[PDB]
Amino acid sequence: TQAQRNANDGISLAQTAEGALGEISNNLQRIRELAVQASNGTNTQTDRDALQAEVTQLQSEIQRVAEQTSFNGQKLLDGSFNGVQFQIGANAGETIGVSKIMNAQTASLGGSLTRTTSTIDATDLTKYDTAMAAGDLTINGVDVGKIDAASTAQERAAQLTEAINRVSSQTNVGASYDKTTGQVTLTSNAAIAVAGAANDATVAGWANNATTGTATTTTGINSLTVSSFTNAQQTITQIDNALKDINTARADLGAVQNRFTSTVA
Repeated sequence: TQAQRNANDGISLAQTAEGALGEISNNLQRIRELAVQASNGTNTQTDRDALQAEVTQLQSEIQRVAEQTSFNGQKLLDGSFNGVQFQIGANAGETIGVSKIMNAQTASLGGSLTRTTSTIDATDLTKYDTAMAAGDLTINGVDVGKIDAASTAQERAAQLTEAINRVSSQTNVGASYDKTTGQVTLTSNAAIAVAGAANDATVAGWANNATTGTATTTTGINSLTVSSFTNAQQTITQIDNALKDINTARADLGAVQNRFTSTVA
């Protein structure tokens, strides 16, 4: 009958959303495994960079499923799906519906996070070639050790990222160097305490300051990285929140599917 055909479509739409959410969830699990790997402190910066490469392709796959998943031309997983009703009964207004579906876009997954971040431009490292010795920069009281004496600002930015990230898992401060913006960002769950013998942001990126960083709030997994131990630990936490959301979106889609199947029958 027509009611039956209406409700079957409600079924296929639910099944379509639920499948695509399962896809997203499996890619989230893959990112999470990569973040666990990135939280192996023996990793080099270059190791974490290659992990991040994989992380961004997985993020790219989640984002396209989130933005493309559709049923008969309605996007299901981009936040635009506010629910739909289907005429089932003998009179008008006798409907069953599918409820609204979560925004599964990477800018949304996992909800919100506030952390401390401090960002510098590599441009500002105008003494990239004043060598740093052991004790010149400390992060939360932890010596990041000696650094040669660099040849481009960029190189000092990369050396700093590396130095800092070697002690990341002890200081709870991790660095992330974006070669697109030319920026190195420190992130932490608290103020970053910068000290040492150099006291020159022009050599060491950051000058002495017990309260380095600004509290910053993000939503989703798309600004998160596995560039350091600290970054990766944020990534795991954020992804556990996303997985919890998807788990309940899919239970809910399971339920409505059941309800429609029982209605048709």
